[PDB]
Amino acid sequence: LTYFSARKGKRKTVKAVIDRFLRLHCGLWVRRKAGYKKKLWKKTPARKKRLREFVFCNKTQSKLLDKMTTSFWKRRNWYVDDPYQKYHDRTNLKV
Amino acid sequence: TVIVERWWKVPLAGEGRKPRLHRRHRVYKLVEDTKHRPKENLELILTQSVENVGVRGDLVSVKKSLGRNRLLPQGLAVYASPENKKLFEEEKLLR
Amino acid sequence: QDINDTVRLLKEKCLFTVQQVTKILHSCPSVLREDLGQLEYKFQYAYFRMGIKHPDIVKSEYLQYSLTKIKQRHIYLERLGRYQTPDKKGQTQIPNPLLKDILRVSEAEFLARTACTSVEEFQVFKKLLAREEEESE
Amino acid sequence: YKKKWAATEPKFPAVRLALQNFDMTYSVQFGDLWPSIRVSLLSEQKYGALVNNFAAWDHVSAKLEQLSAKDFVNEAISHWENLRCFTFDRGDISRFPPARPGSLGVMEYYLMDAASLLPVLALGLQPGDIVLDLCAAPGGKTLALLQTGCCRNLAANDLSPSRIARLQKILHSYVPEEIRDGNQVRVTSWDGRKWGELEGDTYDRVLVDVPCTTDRHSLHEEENNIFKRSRKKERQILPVLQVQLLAAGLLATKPGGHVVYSTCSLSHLQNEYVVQGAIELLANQYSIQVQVEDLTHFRRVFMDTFCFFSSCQVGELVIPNLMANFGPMYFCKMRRLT
Amino acid sequence: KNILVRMVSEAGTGFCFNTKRNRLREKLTLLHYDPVVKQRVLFVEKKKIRSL
Amino acid sequence: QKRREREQHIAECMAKMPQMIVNWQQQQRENWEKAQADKER
RNA sequence: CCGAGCCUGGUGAUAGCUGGUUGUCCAAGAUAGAAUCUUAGUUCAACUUUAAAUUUGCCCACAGAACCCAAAUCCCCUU
RNA sequence: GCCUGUUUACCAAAAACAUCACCUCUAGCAUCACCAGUAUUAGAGGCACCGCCU
RNA sequence: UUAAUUUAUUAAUGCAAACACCUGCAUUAAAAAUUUCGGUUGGGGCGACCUCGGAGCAGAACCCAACCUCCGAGCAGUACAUGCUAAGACUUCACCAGUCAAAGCGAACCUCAAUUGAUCCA
Ligand SMILES: [Mg+2]
Ligand SMILES: [Mg+2]
Ligand SMILES: [Mg+2]
Ligand SMILES: [Mg+2]
Ligand SMILES: [Mg+2]
Ligand SMILES: [Mg+2]
Ligand SMILES: [Mg+2]
Ligand SMILES: [Mg+2]
Ligand SMILES: [Mg+2]
Repeated sequence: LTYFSARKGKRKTVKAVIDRFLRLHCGLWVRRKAGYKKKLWKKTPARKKRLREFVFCNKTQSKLLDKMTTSFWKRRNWYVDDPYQKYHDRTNLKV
Repeated sequence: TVIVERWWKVPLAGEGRKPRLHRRHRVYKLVEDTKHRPKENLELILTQSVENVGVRGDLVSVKKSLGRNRLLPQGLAVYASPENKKLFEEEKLLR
Repeated sequence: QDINDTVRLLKEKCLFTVQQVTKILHSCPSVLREDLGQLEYKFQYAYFRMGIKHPDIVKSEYLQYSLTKIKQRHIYLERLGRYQTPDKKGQTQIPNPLLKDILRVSEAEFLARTACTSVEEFQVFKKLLAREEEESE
Repeated sequence: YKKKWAATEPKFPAVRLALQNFDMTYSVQFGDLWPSIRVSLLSEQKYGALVNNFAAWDHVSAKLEQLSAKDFVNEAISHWENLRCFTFDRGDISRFPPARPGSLGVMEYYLMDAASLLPVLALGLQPGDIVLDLCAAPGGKTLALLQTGCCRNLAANDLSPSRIARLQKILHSYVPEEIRDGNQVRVTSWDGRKWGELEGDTYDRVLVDVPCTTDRHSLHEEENNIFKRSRKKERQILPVLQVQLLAAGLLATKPGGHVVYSTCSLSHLQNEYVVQGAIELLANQYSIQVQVEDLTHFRRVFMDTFCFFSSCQVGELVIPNLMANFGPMYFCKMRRLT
Repeated sequence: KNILVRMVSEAGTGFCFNTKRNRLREKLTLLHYDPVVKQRVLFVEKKKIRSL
Repeated sequence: QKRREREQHIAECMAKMPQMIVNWQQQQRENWEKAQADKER
């Protein structure tokens, strides 16, 4: 990515990341499973159900996405009826 | 006339500022060439009797070529401006 | 424009000399009526697949004959093994029959002297080749 | 490695290589007939429609007859003094409509080379005969045998699992599962050469359709062409493998049982020398005597539909002609006397 | 071979699902569970999605 | 309007559905019977 | 010093390649693999370092881990 | 290799390039080359004098 | 160069615009321009291989290379609840992907080695 933009000197965001991943404010990154729209006719129902799910990212993948996105995408968003409002925070987490 | 359109949208410049263009803003696509448009007619007020068009003081839609090549240069017709229309209206009502 | 484009096809896209082009126009006037594209296909069929050079194509009125007849007879002989496209060196295992022996002669003489087969077989092959051309198109 | 060579052999398509070989050999073999055979091989192949006896055979036969195809097998039986395969008249190039599933859920007919049916007809499957198909696994002859009355079981073997799968699929499409369920049909992916040891003096009727140059397919299909340079070793060793397979089939067949050796090629080497070498090897190494049956009456009976190479010593050779593009097909019938 | 075909609910719902049938076989009519109607209903082949 | 059009179309289809299912099943059964009759010959 | 002149400028071109990378002292510290127009490189994993949290880590007694057709290993309370 | 000549200035002077001769192709024409020319001309190209056969 | 991408440039035509030239748009050539020329193996060739699965090597949890030994797959058949959901687990040594699945709703009262292909874009 661009660590210093030529016009502002700021760090830029890889919009390919924004187009693909959702960041929960807790720090978790959500994604769709690759191939969830491909050749479903040859996939079993269990496989299709697995593919149709929203999946969290690794620690290292989350760190990579955090580096690739700027602080604007890592803020609190109080949207009206966000389906992920509950998921935006962790509960009963021990270490 | 050749009418062209940018392939790449130019970022907004502001109110008093002038847009800043780049190499990609010099790429154009031809949206239309006016010379290929269907021909329209020119409105003229005849001043002298002319074959197959009119006699005098009658608004006529003539091919732009004829209007600009024969009638107007030779004085056989005048532009159908509001002033000419008024003048020929007085001419008509004075008869 | 029609005449000029016919001549231009014969010259630039067929590499016929000026004298050759005049002789072609003199000997095969039907070329002018024949549409472009088809004429180029006929010429290239003679040149590459049949290995006939410009002097021969002009001396024998090859462009006179129809592409259907040309393909019928030539492909019949080729599959029979009588004809053989000249190789890169321009050499053939057996000398090929002459264009006059292929096209000018009547159907019966072509089948007897050169192909050495039966009219029934030739008719079957003609129908098969027509079907193959239609399917190719 | 050496990159820059002095002269690289010209890159030939396998089709053109096969044409070169077939010219240089069959021209000598057949003299003046080679032109006609060459044009027939390079022309379209004439197909026959074998009506699936299991399906509405009468209805499909009526539909084909309306399509103006006649049952060459029926007319042959007419002057011979259970199979039905319709073919068009001599010289006709009409194509049979693609076969479709019938009311019974099985394909109405199989579009196969008519010449490929002659080996099965010559095999003469008596009612309730135990049958072997040593390597015949393209379909065709196998389906014809099953439609025949070999109710005492048929063992179809091949060394190619892909062709075994193809056989299984055609059997699913054509032969009813009720017929295929029992040991009536046993499909195997084993080597025919080992078959002499696996079973001996077991089958009353055997069909050995050895791998061959498959001249027409070699001339047409570029893929997996036997005449490509990489497969030179296989092409060279083909005669030995064919002899081994025919010997295995002869060992398997019961004493007094009948075998038919079939080949889709014109090669004298791959047909007549193969059968003769198999006879000699069987009579020497294993001391078993085999007598070649006379198929001349078969030739005369089926001459109206197929053109036969008259100058043949052992067996029969359907040669492809333009009037009847059904060949090539060599088939030799051999009864194991001892 | 087989062709992938789109069976469409005959219940008037826009529900559709893809099945496989032999190309040579007749067009397909088939009972299938319709989630919107919450009931098994007839589905009729509409169009060939692709060949396989 | 769209919701009610969808609902009434679904209602008509559902009203016709049992008869359609019965007819299709009867057609399948009669086709099988015709196949058995052909086998009988 | 021409398979495409020379000078200046873009230009601090680029180089997964070569070379170099300058005070003292102590401490921990070495290779499971996968993917890659990739095997002269890089991303992940593995290993390694640092800081922090709390709690079992290793060694390991029985018992236990397959039919077809050996050395050992895994799991493992005690210690 | 016809010949006289030409060539890799600074590793090759040659059988290589050119060469008269012969052959192929293109062009019906003027005011800046071709050309102040016009088919026995001009341009592009091959090959290599001449002579002999088929 | 019959490698890919172009025809910006010229030469032709065609259609427009004007009443042959000029301009715009097309088509065909000439001429060029930009860029590339994968990988692992094979010295006496005329190539082989690249992804997935089973077996031995690797005998007994797992893991194990090869320019090692063999064998195979790029489907087919059935069914149309082959629907929806969901604890907990496995995982080809990463990730991606791939597996199994209690319970529940709703219904009745898939198989076996592999049989495949991400994103973007249509
Ligand atoms: Mg502002
Ligand atoms: Mg540098
Ligand atoms: Mg230390
Ligand atoms: Mg000299
Ligand atoms: Mg000298
Ligand atoms: Mg020198
Ligand atoms: Mg000098
Ligand atoms: Mg010197
Ligand atoms: Mg894992």
